[PDB]
Amino acid sequence: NMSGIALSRLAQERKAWRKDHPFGFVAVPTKNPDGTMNLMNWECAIPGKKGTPWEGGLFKLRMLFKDDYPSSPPKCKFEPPLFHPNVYPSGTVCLSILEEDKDWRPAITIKQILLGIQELLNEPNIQDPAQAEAYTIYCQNRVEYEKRVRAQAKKFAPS
Repeated sequence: NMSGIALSRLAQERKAWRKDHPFGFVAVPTKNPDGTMNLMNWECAIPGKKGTPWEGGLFKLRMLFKDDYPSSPPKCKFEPPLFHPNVYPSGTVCLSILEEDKDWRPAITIKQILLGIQELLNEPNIQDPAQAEAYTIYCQNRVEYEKRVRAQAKKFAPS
């Protein structure tokens, strides 16, 4: 419908992704009950970065687009929610590029988003806490922090 602009961009994104993407990353649209392809809801997976405490884990994330996309950024949500200073308890990611009033630009691609999030994993934004627990531990006890993360990466290790 009025979603023509969004769908059109979303199809370009899908196409470009298939064409080329980062190793280990996953990004695929969901299927409507009717076996059809729902371009407004993607299921993604981000691999923990090598040489970090996230290393080895495969973190599943859901990307939800609005009718006005790309005017607005998608909503990114970890399923299940991750322990991290910038991830709300709902699993929603707190990241400047994901905010219209902030750093979001219509030209930003899905790949960039995913890479941005991955990057965020090992480089928390202490200035913008989304959750009490992870933020406290991070500040109060780095050691315990990495410990929690490790256990986490381990819990989300792909077969």
